[PDB]
Amino acid sequence: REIVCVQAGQCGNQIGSKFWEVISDEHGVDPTGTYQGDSDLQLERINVYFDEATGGRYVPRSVLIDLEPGTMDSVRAGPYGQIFRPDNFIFGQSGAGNNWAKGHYTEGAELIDSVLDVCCKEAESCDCLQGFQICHSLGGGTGSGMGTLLISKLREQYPDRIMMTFSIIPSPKVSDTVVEPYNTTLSVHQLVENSDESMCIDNEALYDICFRTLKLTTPTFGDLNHLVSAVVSGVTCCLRFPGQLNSDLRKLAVNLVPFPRLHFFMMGFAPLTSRGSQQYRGLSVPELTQQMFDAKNMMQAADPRHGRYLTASALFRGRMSTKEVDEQMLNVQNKNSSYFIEWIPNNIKSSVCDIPPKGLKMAVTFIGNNTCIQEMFRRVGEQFTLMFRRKAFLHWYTGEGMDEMEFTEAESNMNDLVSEYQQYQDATIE
Amino acid sequence: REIVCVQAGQCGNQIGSKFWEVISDEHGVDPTGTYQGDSDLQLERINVYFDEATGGRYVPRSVLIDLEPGTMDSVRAGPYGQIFRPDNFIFGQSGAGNNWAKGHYTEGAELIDSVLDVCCKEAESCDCLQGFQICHSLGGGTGSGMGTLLISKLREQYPDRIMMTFSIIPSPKVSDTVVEPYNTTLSVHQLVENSDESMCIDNEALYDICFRTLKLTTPTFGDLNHLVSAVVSGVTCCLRFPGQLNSDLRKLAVNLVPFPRLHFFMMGFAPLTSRGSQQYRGLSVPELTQQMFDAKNMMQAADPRHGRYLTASALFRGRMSTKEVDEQMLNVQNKNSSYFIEWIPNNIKSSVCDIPPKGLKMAVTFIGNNTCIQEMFRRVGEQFTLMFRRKAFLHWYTGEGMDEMEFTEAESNMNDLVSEYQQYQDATIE
Amino acid sequence: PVSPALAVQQRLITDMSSSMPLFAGTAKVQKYAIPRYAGHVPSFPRNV
Amino acid sequence: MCSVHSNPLGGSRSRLHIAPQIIPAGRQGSRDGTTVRELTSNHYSSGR
Amino acid sequence: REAICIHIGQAGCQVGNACWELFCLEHGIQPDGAMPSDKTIGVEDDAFNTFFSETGAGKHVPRAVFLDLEPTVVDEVRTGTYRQLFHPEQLISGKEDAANNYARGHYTIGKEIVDLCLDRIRKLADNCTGLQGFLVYHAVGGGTGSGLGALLLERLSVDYGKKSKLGYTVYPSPQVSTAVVEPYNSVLSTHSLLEHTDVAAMLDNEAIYDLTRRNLDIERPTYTNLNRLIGQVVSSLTASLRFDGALNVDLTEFQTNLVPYPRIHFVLTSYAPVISAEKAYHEQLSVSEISNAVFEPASMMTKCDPRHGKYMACCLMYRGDVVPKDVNAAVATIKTKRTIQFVDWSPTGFKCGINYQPPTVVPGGDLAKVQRAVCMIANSTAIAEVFARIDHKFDLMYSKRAFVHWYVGEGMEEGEFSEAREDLAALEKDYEEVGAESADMD
Amino acid sequence: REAICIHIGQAGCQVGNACWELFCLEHGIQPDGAMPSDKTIGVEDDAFNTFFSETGAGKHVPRAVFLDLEPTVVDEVRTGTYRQLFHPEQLISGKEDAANNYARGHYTIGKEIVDLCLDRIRKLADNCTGLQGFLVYHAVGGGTGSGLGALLLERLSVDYGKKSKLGYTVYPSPQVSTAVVEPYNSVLSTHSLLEHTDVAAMLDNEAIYDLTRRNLDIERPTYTNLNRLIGQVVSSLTASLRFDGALNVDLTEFQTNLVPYPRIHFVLTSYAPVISAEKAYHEQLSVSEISNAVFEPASMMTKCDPRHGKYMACCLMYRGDVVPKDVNAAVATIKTKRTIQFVDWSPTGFKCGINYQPPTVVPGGDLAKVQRAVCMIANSTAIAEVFARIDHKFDLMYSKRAFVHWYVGEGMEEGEFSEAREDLAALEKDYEEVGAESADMD
Ligand SMILES: Nc1nc2c(ncn2[C@@H]2O[C@H](COP(=O)(O)OP(=O)(O)OP(=O)(O)O)[C@@H](O)[C@H]2O)c(=O)[nH]1
Ligand SMILES: Nc1nc2c(ncn2[C@@H]2O[C@H](COP(=O)(O)OP(=O)(O)OP(=O)(O)O)[C@@H](O)[C@H]2O)c(=O)[nH]1
Ligand SMILES: Nc1nc2c(ncn2[C@@H]2O[C@H](COP(=O)(O)OP(=O)(O)O)[C@@H](O)[C@H]2O)c(=O)[nH]1
Ligand SMILES: Nc1nc2c(ncn2[C@@H]2O[C@H](COP(=O)(O)OP(=O)(O)O)[C@@H](O)[C@H]2O)c(=O)[nH]1
Ligand SMILES: [Mg+2]
Ligand SMILES: [Mg+2]
Repeated sequence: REIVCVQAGQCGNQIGSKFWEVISDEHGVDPTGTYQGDSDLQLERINVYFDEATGGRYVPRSVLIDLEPGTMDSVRAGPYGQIFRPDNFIFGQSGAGNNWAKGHYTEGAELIDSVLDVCCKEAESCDCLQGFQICHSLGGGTGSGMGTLLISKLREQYPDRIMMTFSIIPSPKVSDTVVEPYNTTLSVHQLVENSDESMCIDNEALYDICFRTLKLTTPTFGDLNHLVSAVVSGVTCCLRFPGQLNSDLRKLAVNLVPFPRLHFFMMGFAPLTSRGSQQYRGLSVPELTQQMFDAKNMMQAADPRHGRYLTASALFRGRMSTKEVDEQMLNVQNKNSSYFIEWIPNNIKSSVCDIPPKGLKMAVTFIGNNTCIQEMFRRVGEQFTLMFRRKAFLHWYTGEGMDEMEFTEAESNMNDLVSEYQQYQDATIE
Repeated sequence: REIVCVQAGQCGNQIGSKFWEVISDEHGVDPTGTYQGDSDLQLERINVYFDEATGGRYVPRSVLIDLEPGTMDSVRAGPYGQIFRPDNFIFGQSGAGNNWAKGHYTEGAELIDSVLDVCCKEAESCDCLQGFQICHSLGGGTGSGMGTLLISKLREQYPDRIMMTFSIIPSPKVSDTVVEPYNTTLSVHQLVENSDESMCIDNEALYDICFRTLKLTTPTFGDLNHLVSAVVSGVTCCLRFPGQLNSDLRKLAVNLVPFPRLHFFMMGFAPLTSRGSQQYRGLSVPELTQQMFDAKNMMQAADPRHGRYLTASALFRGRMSTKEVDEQMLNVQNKNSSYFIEWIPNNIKSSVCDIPPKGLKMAVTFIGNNTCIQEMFRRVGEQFTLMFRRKAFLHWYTGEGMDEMEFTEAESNMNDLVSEYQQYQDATIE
Repeated sequence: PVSPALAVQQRLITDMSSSMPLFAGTAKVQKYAIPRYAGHVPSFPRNV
Repeated sequence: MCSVHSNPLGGSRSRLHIAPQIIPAGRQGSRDGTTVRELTSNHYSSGR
Repeated sequence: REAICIHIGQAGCQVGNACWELFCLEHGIQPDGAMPSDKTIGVEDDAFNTFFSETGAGKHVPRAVFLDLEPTVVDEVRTGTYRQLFHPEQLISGKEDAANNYARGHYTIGKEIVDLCLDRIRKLADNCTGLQGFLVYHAVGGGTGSGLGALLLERLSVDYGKKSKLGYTVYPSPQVSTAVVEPYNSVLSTHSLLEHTDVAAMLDNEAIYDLTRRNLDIERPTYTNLNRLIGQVVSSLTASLRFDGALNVDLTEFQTNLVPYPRIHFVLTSYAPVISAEKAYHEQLSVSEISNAVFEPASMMTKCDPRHGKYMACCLMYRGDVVPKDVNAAVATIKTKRTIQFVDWSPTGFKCGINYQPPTVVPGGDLAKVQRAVCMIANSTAIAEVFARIDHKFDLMYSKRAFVHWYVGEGMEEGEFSEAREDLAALEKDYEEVGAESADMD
Repeated sequence: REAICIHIGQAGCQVGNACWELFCLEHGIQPDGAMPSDKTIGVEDDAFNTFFSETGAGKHVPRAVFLDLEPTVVDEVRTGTYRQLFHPEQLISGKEDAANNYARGHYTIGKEIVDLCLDRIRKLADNCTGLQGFLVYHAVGGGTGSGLGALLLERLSVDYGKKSKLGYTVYPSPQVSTAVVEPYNSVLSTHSLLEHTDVAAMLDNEAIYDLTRRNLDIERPTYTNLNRLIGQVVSSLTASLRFDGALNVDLTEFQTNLVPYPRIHFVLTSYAPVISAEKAYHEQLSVSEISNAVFEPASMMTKCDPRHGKYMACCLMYRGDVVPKDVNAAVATIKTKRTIQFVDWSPTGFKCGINYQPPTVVPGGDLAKVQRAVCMIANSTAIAEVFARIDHKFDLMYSKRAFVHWYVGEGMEEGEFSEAREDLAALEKDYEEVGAESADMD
């Protein structure tokens, strides 16, 4: 059951580089590609993310796309960069211009055929293909436009598989780009139709995690991309190691999504604690559960106290009793009963995996489906409405060729998604 | 079962020198002519291309013809040049002038008796004679005109054997000679009547092979002539080594040609891959089969996606299972079923030979009969019609003595060949 | 004994020319400026 | 002084190089030992 | 990757000398164009390629042309220290000046020289594989800067099309002045510049004099100081192309982020740690203080007061040892301030850049060595006051046709004055309308 | 393999001195015909054979004749430095000149000298085993070059027949002029030359003066410079016979590829890296740059503008370190250009040649030393403009019989003027007809 990864744009390529560092470390593959692991359990599922090249070597099944090779040259220059297959690097000769329309219509259609050719060559080699995994930001230009274009092409070519995306979305506070609302609105319009499940991360939440929980004095993008690589590598852990109650991406989708449009989820990882304090308190399921539901450990700006949980899932890694897991999830559901939607008799799914990440006795990754995501989309729609009434920068997009009707359609679709979340949040039974 | 080779003109003599380098290497023949091989498998079929001279030596059964000795003096100075029999070099005293009529009618009839005398001397020495092999360009002057003259004489004298040609044809983008359309049209007119099998190469396709697949920074004509010598020496491999499913030139013709005019084929050779990439991908029958049908690996400018395969043949060299070959050819035929002519139940022939070329574990050469060859002939006919309406350079040919009716006959015959390909492309069962 | 330095290469061909007297008063013969110079250049050895 | 030219792009006859002391101008092309038989025959470049 | 520099007239060539001295010193190219033969770093990085091309013997040569109608300045370049760096064909000089007449440059004299310039630019652009814009340096107050700048930008805009053209332009100062006819030349220049430029950077000599008096302690400045500061600004904007960094910014991103409507493309420039060597060892220089500095009116290099307008977009370039968290905290602190106001249609007002290469120190220079710097380019409605003052000076002179007979004799119709004055009046009205705050509630 | 050179009159002999100087320096033969003992070869070689024959004692002697009616230039060759190189019988000189009269050369004086020339050419042709053409150098503006060149070409064409004859011809410049009667002599020469030459290459001194002023930095050029440039061109065209290469080119393929109709045999010539030593080290000289250069009118050696016509065929000769893939990419880029146009009946417009021997540098020369060069010969309808101005000058003088009594006294009927003028009128009409698009497909 193998996943194919696609990394798009600067943010996507850098987070992908950190992801492949974490996964290569967990299976003990040297940066030359040589296996140096110390247990057969590492080798028995290496096929899930790596293809085997001749005479011992392993190569990672990933496609890298960007419009200027600067990012490609930086990742190729990195410490593990050599592992990537040379034919898998695709780049153009001119930038997205931070413009969605340029990235989707002019330079996108020129290169896109070569990306689908590489993805098909990689997909048809698998004996049985599981879903695709894509990392990109929604606020950028080539990330948003080409990511959604490629998602549309892969959904046309592989409609029966799973489509998974990890996406960075603009903070309400960190303005890194002036035209963020347009790119975000058009990208969410593409994702809600095309995607099967989409995960969203706010840079502000990673900053608050680093400063308050880890008390880091001077965080850098390496730390944020390490936290993201930790959750990304954690969601797939049950696919590739034994456990007492196995789980799978399709089983996660079936248990988390009640209706097909409600597929946007929050993520969390629990045993974050500073190196000084960890010696004074041992890890245990009550402690993991307490960190797991604390909003301080959640990677979105919206707070659970303003919404209700439709469903949640916890995947535990490590040697632990199932009894403690069962009683913690029952006790948390009973004690905080008002924040869980009442027409579902049990909202939490649990999963247990035997192999923890190195250096931790136990770990859990938490995925939550909460209606508070509606506040974020409302904020993006507000900034779009303020900008659109005055045609603030529209001539660039119209010069690329977009019809203005696209902007009103995308705004209407985002507004209906926010309305649908609000309607299921405030529904009642008499 | 021995073949006699003829090399004509500059292109033919240059490709031939490299071919005989490759063949002398494969059978372990020293440039002095002494056998120095290291397995009986090399010696037991040496007769196929070499005759044995007294006290050890072997001599290669080839006739070299050209109108000016410059090429012969260049090949004689080369590292293997000494092996060739002195009496086999036939040359005149003035050039072809890039004119078909000159090469065919004035110096052709002057030299042709001495070349035919040498070819008969070589043929009547054989205990059983297999087909002739001819290398020439169609765009040149002495190559096209005198090559087709000699072909016509050998077809008169040996009508029951097979006549096979490898031929270089003008690129679609840049001409090397102004009068190329006339020489090409007249040569194709001669070949379609006389030949049994004709192979075509575009120099532009070899440049694109080198740049895209091999990523060579500064390719030279030596590389292109090595690719051609590789395919030429590969087609005959089943004639001269053991295997699990033997094949033969006549067996190839019987399986490839549905109707006697449809005998123009595309060629490819598979394990082409750059020195940087080679560490990343091991050889296997699925990989070879996937690369073998990629139009990137085809040595003509026309692409299969614009046509349909009538028939194809694959010759495999190496120790491999028959199951993988048959099931791969079935899977490729089933998945791309719209590109195969439906009134033939199985379009691909396979053949397997035990002995690969030295330093490769396995290799395949691909021969394809595809209707997209019609675009090349149509393009040449267009350029001919533009030139012929204005008598652009015709006085040279008429001054040698040609009647214009030859030009109108050759144009009509090429147009009928294009029509026949188009008719078989769009045929249906009804 | 020609050195491989740049300036020596630039001026060696000019030094060996067979029409040296006809270049007097032009921009080629002024070793202190790049060619196609615009300012005045003397044409007498006492001034040069 | 005269020398003998090399033959990087082909050829078999010797050629005469005139006045090697004068350094030629223009860019020298990029060259490498990568040829087509090194790629089509030397699959044993790595002994893994 | 590549950029081509075009230098026109006296100010543009003199500023070019400072630019190429600086770009040489940052890369390490000797004045004769040869890389140091004893240097063996081994990592022969490609960063020069943005500004230099190789001959193949390892000499470096720069992607620039020098254009002048008088010989003297180009002859100074030909006889100076950098003689061997430039190709002699690149240094183009005419016979006689445009005599402070826009009409003389555009109609009479520049028309003969212009075809050589286009042939050189074509020869440069053919030796490129990812050209991403033209940089042009000129002053609009003088004759050759006005006439050849308009004619050359028009021809470039027809021939090259979509390629971007970024100008650094020295405008006539609001009370310092050098020639009587400056208003006429500036109006006629701005008429052509409106149609044929993608971003326009605004400079006033009085601001750079004030900046050198207040921050540096120099009582008696001269043009070499101003030109070195301008060179530093250009190096800051182009550094994003040349070195590794956290948040890169391609030249097309400037146009996308800074220009809301196609005429509103005139931008202000400022630079933060302009400081002397004696002060530099008494103070720490953190991110938040220099971010607060670029917004202080003591920092601008154009004589305009931003308190009289509203910002539309800001682009902040950080170079050196900076961490994204300090940039984010600084921008959020700026956003909190009450004396900084953005137009209500621009909620996401900021663009950020972060580059690892610290600013270079020049051997004869007067700036201290510092580990970090920030540079700002910003679009603001305050610029409308500069045009209003040029137009008022034009109206005073034009009421009597005070000098017009020179222009009409040298080839220009009198009608062209009224057309240009009405076009700049319409530009003033555009800046009035864009700055309107309206309530859609109706 | 072999070629025989015939030099006629003053321009042809003076260009011959530069040609044989160059061919000596390329092979390494000393001026006295003895190969130095140090110029050894690993293997025995024949490349000299195209231009030299050995007597067997190891002296070299060249396959050329020098023909003149005045003694002075041939006596200059006899008393100069190359005295021992030429066979003394080969250097034939008369008593008195043809005095700018075509009639005097053709009818009166050349009739006495022509049989010695034919005996020498026969004596040369008997000492050959693969003669493959004649190269002829003359000017059509003077009397003996026109009259004796025509008479000798007529005799060669009857005696040798089908063998090819290629002429290098100096035509009267479009505004520089040296004698009054140039139009009459050029028309009357061209009438005979039309029937009896296979390709004629046209040169104008005004173009080589422009090239030496513009590209080289020579203010005061003289005939030795022009003759050295012509010698370089001839060496480039004949290099395909003498050295190893990827795509060789025999003299008969030129005639087959360049001439569409038997009268349409006048061709333009150009040479790319004409450059000075100081400019040559500031710039790379890639294949695509010199290919783009040869199509620019700044590269041409004849004063005509090809933008006023259509190309029918081009032959591009590359010598030196060039690889065919760049030639193919360059020609495809040229084909893309919109200011280069081919007649629609000539779709495959190009011929290529590639030779490994780079161009030689001559010690007293003015060209830089370069690793590669390209030379072009091309057929274009623009040449019709060159004939029209000569015909207009002929019409101006002939309307009043301005000089005819000289020609009539030396033996010519007045009718011959009208015949030649009508033949040139028909040549103009041929160039009008060939360039007309064929669009009557219905
Ligand atoms: N910063 C700076 N400004 C300059 C410099 N030289 C001139 N200026 C200013 O530019 C304006 C004069 O423009 P010029 O460059 O002299 O005009 P020009 O290009 O020479 O045009 P012509 O006079 O016709 O030759 C005045 O405002 C000067 O103050 C300089 O070297 N540096
Ligand atoms: N390029 C070049 N042109 C020359 C040379 N010598 C003469 N000419 C030109 O050719 C024309 C004169 O032709 P000439 O060669 O002098 O005539 P001629 O062959 O001597 O005929 P006669 O005067 O009768 O002896 C003029 O246009 C001269 O400019 C030369 O050495 N090089
Ligand atoms: N967490 C994280 N965010 C990044 C990184 N690089 C850029 N970003 C953010 O992503 C947004 C810029 O998008 P970008 O990747 O440049 O879009 P692109 O131009 O299409 O590649 C801004 O919000 C940046 O703060 C990184 O390495 N890590
Ligand atoms: N692949 C290859 N093509 C060649 C070679 N030599 C010439 N050609 C091509 O063949 C055509 C010229 O034909 P040529 O052999 O000269 O004809 P000939 O004059 O009758 O001998 C052109 O398209 C050349 O590009 C060679 O060594 N290899
Ligand atoms: Mg001035
Ligand atoms: Mg004379």
